[PDB]
Amino acid sequence: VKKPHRYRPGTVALREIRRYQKSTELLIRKLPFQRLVREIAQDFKTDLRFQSSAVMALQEASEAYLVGLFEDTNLCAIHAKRVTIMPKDIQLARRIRGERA
Amino acid sequence: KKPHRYRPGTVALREIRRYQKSTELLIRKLPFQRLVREIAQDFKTDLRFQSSAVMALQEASEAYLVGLFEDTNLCAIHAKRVTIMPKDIQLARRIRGERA
Amino acid sequence: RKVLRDNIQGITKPAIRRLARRGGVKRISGLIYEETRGVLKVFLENVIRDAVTYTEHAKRKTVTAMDVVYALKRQGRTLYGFGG
Amino acid sequence: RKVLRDNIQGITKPAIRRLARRGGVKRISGLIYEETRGVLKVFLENVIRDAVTYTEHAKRKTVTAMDVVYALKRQGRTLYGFGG
Amino acid sequence: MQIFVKTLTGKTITLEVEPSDTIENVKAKIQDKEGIPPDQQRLIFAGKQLEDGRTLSDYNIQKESTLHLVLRLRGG
Amino acid sequence: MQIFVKTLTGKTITLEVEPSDTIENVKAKIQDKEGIPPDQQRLIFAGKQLEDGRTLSDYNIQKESTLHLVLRLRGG
Amino acid sequence: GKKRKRSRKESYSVYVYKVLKQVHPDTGISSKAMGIMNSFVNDIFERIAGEASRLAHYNKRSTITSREIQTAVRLLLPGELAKHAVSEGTKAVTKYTSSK
Amino acid sequence: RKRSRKESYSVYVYKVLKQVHPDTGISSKAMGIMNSFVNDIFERIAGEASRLAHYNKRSTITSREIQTAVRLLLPGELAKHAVSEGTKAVTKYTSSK
Amino acid sequence: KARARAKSRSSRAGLQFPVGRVHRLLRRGNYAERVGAGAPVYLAAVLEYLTAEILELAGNAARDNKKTRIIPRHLQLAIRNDEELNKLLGKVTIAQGGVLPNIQAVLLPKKTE
Amino acid sequence: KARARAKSRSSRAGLQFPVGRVHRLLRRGNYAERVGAGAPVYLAAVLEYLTAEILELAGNAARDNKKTRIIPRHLQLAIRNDEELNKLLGKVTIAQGGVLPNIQAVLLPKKTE
Amino acid sequence: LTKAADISLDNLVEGKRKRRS
Amino acid sequence: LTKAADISLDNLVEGKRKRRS
DNA sequence: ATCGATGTATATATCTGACACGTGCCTGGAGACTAGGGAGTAATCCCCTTGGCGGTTAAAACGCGGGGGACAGCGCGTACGTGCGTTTAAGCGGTGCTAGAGCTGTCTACGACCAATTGAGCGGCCTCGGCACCGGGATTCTGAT
DNA sequence: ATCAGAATCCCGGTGCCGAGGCCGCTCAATTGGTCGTAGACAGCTCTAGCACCGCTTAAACGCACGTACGCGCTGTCCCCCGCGTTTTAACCGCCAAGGGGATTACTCCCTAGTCTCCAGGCACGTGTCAGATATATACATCGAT
Repeated sequence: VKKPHRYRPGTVALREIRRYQKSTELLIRKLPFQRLVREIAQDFKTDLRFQSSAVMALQEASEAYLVGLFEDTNLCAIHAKRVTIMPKDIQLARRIRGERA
Repeated sequence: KKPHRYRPGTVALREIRRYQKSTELLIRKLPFQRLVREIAQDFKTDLRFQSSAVMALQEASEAYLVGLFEDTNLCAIHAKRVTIMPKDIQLARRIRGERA
Repeated sequence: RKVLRDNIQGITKPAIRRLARRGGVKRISGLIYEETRGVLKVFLENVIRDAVTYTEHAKRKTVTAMDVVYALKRQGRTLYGFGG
Repeated sequence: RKVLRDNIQGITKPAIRRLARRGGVKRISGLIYEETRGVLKVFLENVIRDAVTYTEHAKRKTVTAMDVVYALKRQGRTLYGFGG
Repeated sequence: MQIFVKTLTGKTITLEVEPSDTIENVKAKIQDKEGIPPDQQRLIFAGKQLEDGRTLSDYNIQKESTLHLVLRLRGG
Repeated sequence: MQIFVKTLTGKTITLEVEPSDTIENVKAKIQDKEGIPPDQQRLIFAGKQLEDGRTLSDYNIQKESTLHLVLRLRGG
Repeated sequence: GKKRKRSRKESYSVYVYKVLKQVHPDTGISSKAMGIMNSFVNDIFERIAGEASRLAHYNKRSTITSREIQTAVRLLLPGELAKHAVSEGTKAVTKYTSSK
Repeated sequence: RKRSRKESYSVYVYKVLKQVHPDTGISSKAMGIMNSFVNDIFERIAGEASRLAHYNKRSTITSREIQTAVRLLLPGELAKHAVSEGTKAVTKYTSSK
Repeated sequence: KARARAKSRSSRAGLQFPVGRVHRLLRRGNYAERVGAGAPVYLAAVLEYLTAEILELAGNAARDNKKTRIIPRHLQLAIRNDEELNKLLGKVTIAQGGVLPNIQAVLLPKKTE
Repeated sequence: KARARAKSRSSRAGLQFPVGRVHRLLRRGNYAERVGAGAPVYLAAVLEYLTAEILELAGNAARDNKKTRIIPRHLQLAIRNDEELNKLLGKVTIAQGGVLPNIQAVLLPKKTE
Repeated sequence: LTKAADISLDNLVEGKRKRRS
Repeated sequence: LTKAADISLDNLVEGKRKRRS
């Protein structure tokens, strides 16, 4: 094969982080995100209707929400000096913000 | 030798039981007042207080810092370090967003 | 052809990664993808309820943008640009 | 006497410890006492301003309890029992 | 024909009735068995107010259709 | 006696005046040096409105007491 | 006699106190404890109104009726507690509805 | 059937734009931001002005009210300029016809 | 003339809160152009439901410390126990409150000692 | 008899916002029994101050990416830079916003001999 | 199935709500 | 020294506010 | 150290539809007037706040000594980043269908508003008991052995 | 565990001050009543939401490989906790004085309400240029040799 050039591990992300912070577009692929709602929608009431605009709002907020989640979350494992996140961090971070308790 | 010394940390765990058990205010009253009047002075000179009203701060203030420590407590715990460190506050506050 | 296949699994292991990039996360553990989808729904849950709740209070069968808005505000998440 | 002095140092190394106990903190680092007093004031700072601000808006020379109250509420800290 | 009524206590009262039976008749029967005079009584069907002259089939009230009991308090 | 006036631009205008000098006189002098007619002018002293017939010592306006300049716009 | 008289400072205390005997015929309450409740009402109370308010605009209604409040209730209260609150209020309305 | 004019601040927004930036344009979405953006601040203000009334038992919101609320609601130095512009405005409107 | 008895809307709901007084509040509350006649009633009871719902918790908790007179601590100790109510008041703090006794496990004593 | 002309309170303040329209809003805003005549003026300008204060930041930032037409990202990128404004809007999120490019140091790459 | 302020006032289970603690 | 809505409208320093970034 | 390929950066030309403009039509603000009650101001009151003083008494302070926790170094084990080939379904724009929102039009019920009568609710009052205080004896651990 | 040995808890006695209760006045609520309008409700049209399909392909999935990070271990050094004694000022109780906030009666400025009058502001239409999209090319740097 004569030696593929492989970017050192982690180098990809640091380009993506530059990239995905550089532009504005929505990371969740749209249509499935919609379907996710209609389910959850159904439980509170059957047979409900959406301005396709209105769905976009969630998407805008939802991504945005999780974004802000990661930052403190990022800080967490960093505060543990572990360059990788761990699920407890979310559980930690949310517990901190107080959405849980 | 002879003198019975509670193993380190044992005192606190009694205090934590104790100071969570009762309701009274941990900050000494009067100095806490003086602290205000200074800060008060800067925004306006010659101001007046219902001694009740001061108590409110004290109630809130202690309460505030109390809630601060819990997450703060969790922080160093999340670092598995049974002792707090100042960065934790700086961490925790920046988490709550009072800073940024 | 039936009903109810997957949904929430429709947020893909690569997709969330993209966010994490915008989140400034260098390396990601595997189990993250689980709990992530847990929180996401939980968030969307209470959010949707209210906009729904407004909506029925409007006696209108359709969720609008304004609905989602007023959901976030009494939530504390208040947003712009789809309102009005 | 001269002019007003230490003040903020008047929150004592043992005193804060008591809180930390109620905070459920087993062992405490030394530098905590510094940053602690930093935050405390910073908190009290914006808090007092508003009650003061109300107070002058009342054209009254005295801070009341109700003043501190309305400070906390538009702050988000809302409290009970000293409010009338 | 058997129907029920649900109360503030959630009490479920057994009722042997007929679709042509008047609210006048019904409350009286509740006055009859439960001793509570209609003066302080009203029964509900789907939130609507019941007049005596109306019968059950007037509201399309079917067998085992359960109703919402009310104590209307005049005085106090 | 020298006083000043501060503007929307914060311009500080040098003024050689006398405590018995009328607002009539003053604005005219500003009309005189700055060419801006009083029609669009008023000057402020401690938020109070200045009438021509009033003089400086009428308000206890002292030397180097600086004032708030106004362009009163009629039209537009 | 009666100088300069303190204008009656209204509370829910009595109202609170009545309720107490219905749930707990025995127990008493300290003014401070009472002071909690009296404040406690308004906070919930204002939270409610403001939301009822917001409904008006968003429907461009000029008037807050019952239907409003309930809608806000389901918003403001969490979980099952709402439904009972919904229930009691509803059960109340009907019982007041037939009144007079 | 069809009209009733849906009022915005857009034109008002758009005027301001040319004064600060004669060149630049704006997308409706971007515009849509501003129009909403106003009310949010705007309602925040009123409600606080409101609260003042009770706490002074005034029945009326005048200027003095709003300013007080301004210093509350806005952070830091930005307030003072806001205070300034509003003040500078009031005076300029005060002498008006 | 001769209004001839009296009755209170509160009694008319058989409820303890002053429907009348509340109904006054909204009128001046700047909460809407008009006030629905029905609303305050419905609005009233809700509180009259909550006020009990909380106190009941306190009283039971008040009996726990075996003091016949409710104190603030109880209310605090009461509120934080209900898993629902805590989320109602979480942003709110209580005078004389204190917090629930709580300890993190890893901080507990032993090591078996 | 002669209006003869016309004048707008906005012009009377020489300010771009519709004093009249705003002044209408408060009247129905359920914000008070009455509306002070002076207030809306003062209230108006404040916004007319802010609206500039923000846009100015955007425009400069808009020129930075060298696109003559303001976009949302700029506004977002604008707002988070001002250390004051961020605390105004911190609770608020923006459509098409994104966030500032930011990286934690310890996560930075290393040769760093 | 939420409604218009119906007569559905369905359950006196609140004791189970109180049981939640 | 805050006031009643005075004429103290003191400073056109906002550029320094804009400098803060 | 020099060498190559990868991704990003940038340059071009290119095609498209959104902003920004001009025109004309209408609704919300301006203008002018009245009548009424809010608030401002001034005149009296007394309550609450500050202040200053001195006695015991706990709390703050300070130091001492050594234990265990922080932190740094290292090494093992493995999970997560990267890349590629395989696989799946998002996004596109294009067509068709009617549900439901939004705009409309009439009638009237329900709320505000005014006045006159009535007790619910508040402050002021005193006595009384739930509970803060404690000195002694009951238990439930902590550390030493 | 097994020991004494603290420190904490639970208990019976005492004691005092705020609960919780009643006294009686008053002002907020209730009653009876008129007037008009907000909004209910039935009619009608016209947007955009849902549905459904297939050509295209960018994204997602799944697996292979190894690298560099999570974490577990150790090992040292010192920063806190415990505890005894030495030093300050918190606290309580007591009286003293006047500031300011609370309440009251009065007049007048200011704002709601109302009407008639018209351009500011809106939708609507339209034409072009800022910016997005596609494609070639130069610049930077990472990692392989």
